[PDB]
Amino acid sequence: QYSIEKLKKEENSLAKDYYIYRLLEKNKISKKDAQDLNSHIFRYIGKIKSELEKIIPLKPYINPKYAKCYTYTANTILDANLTCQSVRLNSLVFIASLNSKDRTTLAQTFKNQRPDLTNLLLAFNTSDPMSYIVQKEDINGFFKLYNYSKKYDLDLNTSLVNKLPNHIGFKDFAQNIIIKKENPKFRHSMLEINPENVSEDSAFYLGVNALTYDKTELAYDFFKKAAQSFKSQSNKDNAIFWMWLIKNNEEDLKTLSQSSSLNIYSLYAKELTNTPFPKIESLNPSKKKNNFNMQDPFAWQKINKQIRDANASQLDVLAKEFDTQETLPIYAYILERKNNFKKHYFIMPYYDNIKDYNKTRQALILAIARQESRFIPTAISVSYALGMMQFMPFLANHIGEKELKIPNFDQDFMFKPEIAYYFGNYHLNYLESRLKSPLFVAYAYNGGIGFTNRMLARNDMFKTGKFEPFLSMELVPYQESRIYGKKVLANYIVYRHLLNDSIKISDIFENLI
Ligand SMILES: CC(=O)N[C@H]1[C@H](OCC2CCCCC2)O[C@H](CO)[C@@H](O)[C@@H]1O
Repeated sequence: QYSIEKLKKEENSLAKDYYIYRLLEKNKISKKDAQDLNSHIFRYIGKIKSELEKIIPLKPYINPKYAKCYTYTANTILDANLTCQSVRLNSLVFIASLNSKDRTTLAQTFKNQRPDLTNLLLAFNTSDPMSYIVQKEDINGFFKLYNYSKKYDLDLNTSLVNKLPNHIGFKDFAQNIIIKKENPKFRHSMLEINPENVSEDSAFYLGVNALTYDKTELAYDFFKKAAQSFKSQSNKDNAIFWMWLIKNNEEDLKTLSQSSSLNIYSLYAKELTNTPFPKIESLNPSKKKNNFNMQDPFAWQKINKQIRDANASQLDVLAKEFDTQETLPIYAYILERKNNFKKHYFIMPYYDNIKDYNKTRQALILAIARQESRFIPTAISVSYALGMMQFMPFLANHIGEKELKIPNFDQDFMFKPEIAYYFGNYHLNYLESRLKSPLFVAYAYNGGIGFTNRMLARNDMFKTGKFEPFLSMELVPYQESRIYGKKVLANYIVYRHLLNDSIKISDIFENLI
């Protein structure tokens, strides 16, 4: 392990953050060491921030110009100058805390220059502030009230709902209420949004919404708008798939089957149309090694930064340098970026560690590793998940110390491919025995078996239905897990093919119900 003095000589990065966090959790950072430390942290968010702040709280930060404004309370705000009054009224909790006479007084004060404040002040003098704001069609006010409390729910007329998409908050609002199945009056109201007024993710979610109310023509129009506006080919393909499922225009399915993006929708479309499986690149570097240490986390952070900041030309230089067997994962990483994501790379590094598992199991391991890390042995996430299989430290230690009782086990063993694959196999055994489907296993790998069990216990998820199991896959309540399952499923199909153990993606979908 590295001392704080030695870590401080390394460039700021997630690897440095991780090792600082490890010192903090073992209580090895003194109050004196902690003084300058926030400048040594690459991403000052989450657990590392909570741990540091148990040693040195931050008071910060009130803009010096407005300090005096925060000396007032609800009881004294009428004594404050007008600038101070308007600053404090940015907070709806503050407004809620005022007495109603003062809300009336302030509403008058601000009616000319800040009618937004007037509307909220008067709204909070009623028993339903959302109703008052909705009657005023105050869009900024609507989103402030929603951020204040998700519990307000009301029917919204055609005029109002068509104004909501213009606000930056709309996409997260729509996603949240549709995926969580909350705010049913808002959800029902959003059936009347004109597809002309939305695009991209918003349009797509409104399609999903329309499907849940069996408004299939409205759903098609939303999905079509999404297909026309999405920036990424994978997302476009997802929208075209829905267009096809709803109306069965064979030109939509043909377009999907010819996609340059390899995803579950384009794979399924190819299978339905007897189109050949997409071309998978074959990487076999003849040079065996270079000088790069694939077990050094700091060396990876450095080369990753270079790769991500490299111009079209510099990528070609790095490609040649890492064109070795030993650095195959880095090579494929560079090529994927270098070819602007048009070629399909599905490598199988450190294969000797999995070759004795059955092919179906190999494919699942490889599918997870590809998405988790692109097979970078010293990969570290923002939550400090570790290695190719991106184990969280808690689970790594449980398996390594309690279950397998590996002598001198340290969580950093997860950076060794033999360990990552072995632990991955071990955990995948647990999950698969309970869940069976590789899609459900993927959801549980990323999101936990608890979340997955709760989702599968619901009456409305992964049961029989007109648009199942595809609709259920759009309604997986955690965005990261929803996305992850789709990507790992695609990878799984590809690796099964590469290992001469092909399965039809249609069989996967049948077994989800
Ligand atoms: C290294 C890293 O941050 N990996 C994360 C991963 O990042 C995306 C990877 C895609 C390939 C290139 C490396 C990052 O997202 C997963 C969820 O989808 C996480 O579980 C995983 O920890």
